Amino acid sequence: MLLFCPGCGNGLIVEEGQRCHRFSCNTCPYVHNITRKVTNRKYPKLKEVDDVLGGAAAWENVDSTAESCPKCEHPRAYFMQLQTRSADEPMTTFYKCCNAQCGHRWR
Amino acid sequence: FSIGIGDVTPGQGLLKAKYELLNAGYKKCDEYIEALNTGKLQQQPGCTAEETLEALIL
Ligand SMILES: [Zn+2]
Ligand SMILES: [Zn+2]
Repeated sequence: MLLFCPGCGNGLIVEEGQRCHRFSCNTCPYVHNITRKVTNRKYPKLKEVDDVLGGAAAWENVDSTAESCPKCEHPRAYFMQLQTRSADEPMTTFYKCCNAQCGHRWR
Repeated sequence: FSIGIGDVTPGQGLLKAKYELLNAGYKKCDEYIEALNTGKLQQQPGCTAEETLEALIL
């Protein structure tokens, strides 16, 4: 991330000093000792999973005492939650039922 | 051998069926628009959702 000097407002660079790594200006004496953990997360966009889950994928989210699907009232359905974009998104819930003489897609 | 305006004029059996077809097609198009904008639209494979809407409307 860009961080700028309170004095002159040039762009800081990271360098190493005699006790710590420092943010330092190139044109004025201002330096800032990195005393503790500092971070910057990108969170990029992941791949689309819409066609990845269709067609009997290797799902695993099913559990004992899981709810039956609301239409068929049988537990013959898988359900999963995934982030569709980056992992700061709250996970969405979705489910699909596949039974004899019964094909449907639900949300 | 001649052609006139009586030869391209539509009868009654067309003017009923055209009205029924336009009403049915515009209802199904409106339901697809509503299924995209404010709900779930079943995305066709290999494309975005708007291209699915374009394909269904065409
Ligand atoms: Zn500076
Ligand atoms: Zn089923």
